[PDB]
Amino acid sequence: ARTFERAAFGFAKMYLFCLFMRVLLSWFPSIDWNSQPWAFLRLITEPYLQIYRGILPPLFGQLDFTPLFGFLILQDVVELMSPVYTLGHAKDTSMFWTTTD
Amino acid sequence: PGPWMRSLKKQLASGPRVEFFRILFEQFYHPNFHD
Amino acid sequence: TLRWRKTLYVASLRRGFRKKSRKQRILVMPDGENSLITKPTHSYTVLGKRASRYRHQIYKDV
Amino acid sequence: LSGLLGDIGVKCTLAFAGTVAAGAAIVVPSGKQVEAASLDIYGRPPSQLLPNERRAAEFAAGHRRWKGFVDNSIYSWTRTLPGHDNPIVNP
Amino acid sequence: NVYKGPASIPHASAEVFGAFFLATNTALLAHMFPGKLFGSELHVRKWDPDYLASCCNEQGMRREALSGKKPNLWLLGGGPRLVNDSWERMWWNNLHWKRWKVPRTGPAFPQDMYWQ
Amino acid sequence: FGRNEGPMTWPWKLMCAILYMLPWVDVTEKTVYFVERFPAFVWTEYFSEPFEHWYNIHEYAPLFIFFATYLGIVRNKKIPHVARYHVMMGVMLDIVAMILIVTEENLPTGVLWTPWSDLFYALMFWFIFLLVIYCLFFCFLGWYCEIPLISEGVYLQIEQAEQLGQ
Ligand SMILES: CCCCCCCCCCCCCCCCCC(=O)OC[C@H](CO[C@@H]1O[C@H](CO)[C@H](O)[C@H](O)[C@H]1O)OC(=O)CCCCCCCCCCCCCCCCC
Ligand SMILES: CCCCCCCCCCCC
Ligand SMILES: CCCCCCCCCCCC
Ligand SMILES: CCCCCCCCCCCC
Ligand SMILES: CCCCCCCCCCCC
Repeated sequence: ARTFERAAFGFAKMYLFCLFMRVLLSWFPSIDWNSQPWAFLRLITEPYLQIYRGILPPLFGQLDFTPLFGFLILQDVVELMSPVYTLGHAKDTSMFWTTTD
Repeated sequence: PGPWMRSLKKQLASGPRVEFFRILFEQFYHPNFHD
Repeated sequence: TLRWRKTLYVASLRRGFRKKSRKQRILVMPDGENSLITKPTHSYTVLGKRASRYRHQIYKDV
Repeated sequence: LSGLLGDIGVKCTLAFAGTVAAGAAIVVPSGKQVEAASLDIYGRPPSQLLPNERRAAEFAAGHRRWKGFVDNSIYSWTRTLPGHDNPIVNP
Repeated sequence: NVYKGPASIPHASAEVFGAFFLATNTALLAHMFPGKLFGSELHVRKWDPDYLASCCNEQGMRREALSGKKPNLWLLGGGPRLVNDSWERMWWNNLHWKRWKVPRTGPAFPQDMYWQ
Repeated sequence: FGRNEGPMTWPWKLMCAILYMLPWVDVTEKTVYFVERFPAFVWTEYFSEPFEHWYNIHEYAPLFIFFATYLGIVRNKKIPHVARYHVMMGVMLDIVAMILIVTEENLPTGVLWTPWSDLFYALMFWFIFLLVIYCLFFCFLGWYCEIPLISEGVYLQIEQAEQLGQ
């Protein structure tokens, strides 16, 4: 079923975008998490980063890199599930028989 | 690391036969070709 | 012309020649004679080089 | 003011000015153009020379003075010591 | 509340940076489209230097001729050099000034718009 | 207080300029899409080649530079404040360039196969270029350049780097 893979990949990309937004918002401490957009974002992103908070402590106890590590791990995981041939120029198999492909 | 992830990915009607003409029709439409 | 395309770009032999010897193909499940010369049938597959060039031209046109 | 001397730029400018002053002191000719350079290179009085020729005569006199100074003052002192085994590039 | 450095060393605001950014982008956009800036365009100068020099020379020569003397022409870049080799070297300054006519006046970017 | 707050000298300015040259190396690939228009900036295509060679001699050089600057320079409170501020500003500009690269990597194919991408590429250079130039204009001068959404975070991070494990 192509629809299943399509929907799964779309959901994974949306979750990756949410994690990237959380990483970006970690730079600003003035934002209030009680406001509707930030509250919804943190409600969505709480458990996945909460797992890594327990798994990985801060390096020196003063700086936090947990959202970045979660984003990188999820990026690698979703990269694992990319389509075999993404078309663009990939499905043309480059030019002729090639060392690369 | 690169090799481990590559091996896992390789571990997992063909593409060029049907998908090449399917994706082009679905995404890049033109009446001179698809009408 | 050929002199222009050779000038543009030929190939990058990082792993050596990218074109290899040809492999004849024979029909498995069923000719005007002319049995003097056996014609090459290596290109009858879809995964070959000629089909790749044709798909490249079709993609460029589309 | 020592405050001016404290800055690196002022020191560099003063060093450049001193080098220029020493060079002008040791290479600028006086009366040797007509005496030696002009007659030797053109065989004419400097006044009759074209403006671009007088500069050439002055440059020739200055170069002769520079070579004389570098031979009679620096090279004699540094060559009184003979060739001290003359280290050479090994590779 | 945060330190923000000593007050003796001058600080630049954010408004100046925003103005610089917007000004650069607007300059590029105005240069790209000559005819869209309220029906007008953006000009670097008012009068070309050659035009001003020609007008001034014309007026000066008229005044000198009317006064009863042979008019003189003032050259942009400088006068001649007393040399006896070649003609280009003798008039090098004026030729150097005149050889930059196209770059001095015309703009480097394309005058019209392509792809739109 | 014991923190040094004197003016920055020339070697720190040179170091900060060399540090600022990093995002230019990161985004130098898309200079042609901008240079095709307004050729007067064509020199910007040929200026970063030695820096491209030196910063890319090893795959993990940027992380080593970041760790050597954040801990070795920004943490120290005996270095003048302006030098640390400029080092952190350069690091943050590099981070912004990395963010731009990451958001480039996920462009849809529809935008990829349209001229819009070219425009995007041009902007990816131009904006970054402006920032660097601006910072450089306030790097050779021992002044503070303030940029929205960045400078306040840099000011906080400077004092968070201090009293680290103390
Ligand atoms: C008879 C004398 C004539 C000499 C004329 C000298 C012209 C030099 C004037 C100074 C110009 C400054 C550029 C020097 C930067 C060195 C970088 C370098 O070499 O890159 C050399 C590169 C060229 O790079 C070369 O390009 C080649 C192209 O085929 C190849 O790729 C080579 O591999 C590559 O090395 O050029 C540049 O990147 C030029 C950058 C210019 C940046 C603008 C400067 C902005 C500030 C200007 C302010 C004025 C500066 C003072 C000017 C007055 C000076 C008296
Ligand atoms: C990429 C755009 C980010 C915008 C969200 C951050 C805005 C912070 C405003 C803080 C006001 C106190
Ligand atoms: C400002 C640097 C140069 C100043 C000194 C000039 C040296 C030549 C003087 C000749 C006098 C006869
Ligand atoms: C920095 C923003 C880049 C563009 C993000 C939006 C992409 C445009 C298409 C969205 C709807 C398909
Ligand atoms: C409708 C297609 C997308 C329009 C906007 C694409 C270009 C955005 C440039 C932003 C650069 C940071």
